Amino acid sequence: GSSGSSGKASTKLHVGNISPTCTNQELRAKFEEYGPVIECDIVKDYAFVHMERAEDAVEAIRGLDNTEFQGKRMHVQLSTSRLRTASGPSSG
Repeated sequence: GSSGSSGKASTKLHVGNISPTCTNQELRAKFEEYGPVIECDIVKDYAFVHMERAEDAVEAIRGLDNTEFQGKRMHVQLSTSRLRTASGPSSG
């Protein structure tokens, strides 16, 4: 599904074609090289790295994008797709 509220602060990155022996200590660290990772989670053949600053998230991709990881190459991209931008009007 989809998160919902396009608006967000932190960044999320999705990974595919993961290894069976892939460990968080590996994936996370790999992403930590770009920026201060928040929370990393490995999946069957995919994963998800929660970044803090976009500048780091965007890079972590252009770099870890199509990179032989754990022997097999994984595809890294934006976890959530944002089409419509939102500033953030008042609420009070």
